[PDB]
Amino acid sequence: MNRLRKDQLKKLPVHKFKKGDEYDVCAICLDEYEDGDKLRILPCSHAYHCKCVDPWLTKTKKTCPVCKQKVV
Amino acid sequence: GMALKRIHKELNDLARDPPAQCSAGPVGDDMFHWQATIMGPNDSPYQGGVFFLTIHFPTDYPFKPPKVAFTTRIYHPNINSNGSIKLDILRSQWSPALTISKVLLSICSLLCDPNPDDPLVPEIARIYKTDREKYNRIAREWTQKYAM
Ligand SMILES: [Zn+2]
Ligand SMILES: [Zn+2]
Repeated sequence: MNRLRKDQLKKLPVHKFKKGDEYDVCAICLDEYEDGDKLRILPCSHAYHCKCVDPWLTKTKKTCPVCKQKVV
Repeated sequence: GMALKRIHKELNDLARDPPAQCSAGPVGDDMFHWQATIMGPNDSPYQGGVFFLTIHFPTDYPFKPPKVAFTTRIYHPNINSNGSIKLDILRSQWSPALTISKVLLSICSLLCDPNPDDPLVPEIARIYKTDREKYNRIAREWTQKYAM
């Protein structure tokens, strides 16, 4: 199956955003991460907003929006 | 509704940074319908021409790719009589990280470097493989006739 189920989605970590962390912009929504955002982390270390990448990861594909790496 | 918000943010980013190679904007007030102009790359048969393109953004953009087509006629292996483009990122390789700016850049690069492997028009790809002077000359002709 190309898409991910919700139980597979919950196994990917969720990082609370502190102002000093390693990420800055959500590659999807193009906005800057704000202090306190929840971020979904991928196996390839690419991170996005949960509200942004979870719909892509579940409704459409299970690959990274940036590096096309499948999420297992 | 991410689509309207992101399209506006993209138009703002294009206002702050204008790419010399192309420029796009909403045709009227329909933010989901844009018009783009790609300039012909230098030292290419399309040099000197300006090619117009129509763009339609889906309602759940950026999760679905935009419909991009050429209105100005062009003699290119991967571009149709009606103007469709055989670009992977518009079909199979779409990603939510892609912007309309990156799409226009990919189209400019496809103009600079046509892809012979899978062509939309086999005749032009055969010309490119066999006779490049004829390809360059016919594209110059078409650019003079339509792009100007
Ligand atoms: Zn986001
Ligand atoms: Zn990745």
